[PDB]
Amino acid sequence: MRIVEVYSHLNGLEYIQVHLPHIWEEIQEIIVSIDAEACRTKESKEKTKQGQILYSPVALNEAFKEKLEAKGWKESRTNYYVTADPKLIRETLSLEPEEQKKVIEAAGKEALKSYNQTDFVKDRVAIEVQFGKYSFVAYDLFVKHMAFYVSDKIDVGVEILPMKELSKEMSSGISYYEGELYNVIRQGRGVPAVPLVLIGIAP
Amino acid sequence: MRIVEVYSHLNGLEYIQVHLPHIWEEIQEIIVSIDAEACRTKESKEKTKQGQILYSPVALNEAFKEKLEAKGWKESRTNYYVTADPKLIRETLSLEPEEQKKVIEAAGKEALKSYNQTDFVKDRVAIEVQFGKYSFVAYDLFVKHMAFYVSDKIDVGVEILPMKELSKEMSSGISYYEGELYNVIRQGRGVPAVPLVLIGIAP
DNA sequence: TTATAGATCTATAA
DNA sequence: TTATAGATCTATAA
Repeated sequence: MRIVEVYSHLNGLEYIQVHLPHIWEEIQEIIVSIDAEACRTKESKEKTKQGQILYSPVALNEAFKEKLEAKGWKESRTNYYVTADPKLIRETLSLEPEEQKKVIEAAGKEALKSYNQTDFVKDRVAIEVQFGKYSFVAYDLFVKHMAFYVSDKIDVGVEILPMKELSKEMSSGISYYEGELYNVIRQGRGVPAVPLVLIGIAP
Repeated sequence: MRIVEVYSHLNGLEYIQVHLPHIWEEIQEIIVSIDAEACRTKESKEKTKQGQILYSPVALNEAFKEKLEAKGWKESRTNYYVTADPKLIRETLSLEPEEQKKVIEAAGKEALKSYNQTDFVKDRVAIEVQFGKYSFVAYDLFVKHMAFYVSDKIDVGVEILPMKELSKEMSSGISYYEGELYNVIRQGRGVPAVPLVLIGIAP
C-alpha cells in the first residue's frame, strides 16, 4: 500500500524521527508491503452496493497484525472499574483495579468492570489501524491515545486511516482520512492535547 | 422514564438553571413522560441473546423526537468541505460552503462535501439522544458539541445516555452512562473544554 | 448518488 | 457470561 497523506499533530512525527527514526522506517515499510488488492474479498450485501467487490477490513487488519506483531508491536490493555458517582471515580483513578472496586463497593456503590485495548504498542508509541464506523476515530483520538498519553504510557499516538478513494470502496459507515483530519483541524491546533501522527493510506 | 444520573461538566447545568430554568424543566418532563416499556419491541437476533425482547432505539428515538420537536427543538445542520492539505482547511474555516469549495479547487486540490447534524437545538442548547455504537458518545462530546461551542452556536451541550441497567437490555455495541462518564472524568475535569450535561436515563 | 447518523451482529479474551 | 472492539446494514436528507 502507499502512504498517500501524513499529518503531524503537535509534532508527533518529529518526535518519532528524532528518538525512534527506525520506527518511522518500520511503519512506512510495513504499509508499503501490504498488498491491498489481495485483500479485496468482501462482497457487499447493502441494497445500494449490490453485487460489488470491496476491500475487506478483516483482511486488511490481518495483514497489518501479522506484519506489525512480527516487528515487535505488542498489545496493551488497561482494566479499570467505573461507577455512577463522579467523585468516587476521581478517588479511584490512581489505584489498582482490584483496589478500585474495593473503594467503590466500600460506599454502597456498584462497580462496573471495563477496559481499553490497543493491539499495537511499542517504545511508547501506539498504532491504531482504524477501519470501523467513523466515530471510532474521534474515540481513538480523544479517548484512547489521550488516555495513554496522560497516563505517561505513550509519547505519540499513530492513527492509520483510509483516504476517501479507499473508503469509497469499503462498506458504508467507514471513515476517511480527509474528513477526520478536518475534525482535528477544525478545532484549533492544540486539540486534542496529545502528539499524533495521522496517516492516510489508500491503494 | 426516569433521570437516574445527571453529571454537570464545566457548569453546564448551572448555566441552564440560571438562564433557561424552563428548559431544564422541559427536558426533565419530557424524559419522565416517555413510556420505555412501550418501546420494548426489538427481538434481538444475535447468537448470544437469541429469542430475547430488548428495548428499541428506534422506538425510543421516535418517542424523544415527537416530544422534543413538539416543544420547539429544531434540527441544525452545518455543511462544509474538507480537503487533504491541513493549511488549506485552516484557510477555509471561516468562509461559507460554496466559498470554501472555491478556494480549495482554486489550488488544484479536491473538495469533499461533508456535514454535521444534530436533531435538537434551541436557545443555544444542543440535545443528543445517543443510543448508537458507543464510540458516538466521544464523537458527540469531543467533535459535535465542541464544534457548536467554539462556533458560538451552542452554550452547553446535553447528552442523554442509557444507564448500564438499560443498555444491559438493548442490543450489543451500545454505550452506557457510567462508562462514558468515566471517559470524561478520566482526563481531568476541563476536558473537553465545552460545558456539558450528561444525563443517564434508565427505566 | 451520497454523506452523516443510527442500528445491530459478530470476534476475542478474561 | 460479558466487555470492549470491530464489521456492516439501513434511514433520511440534499
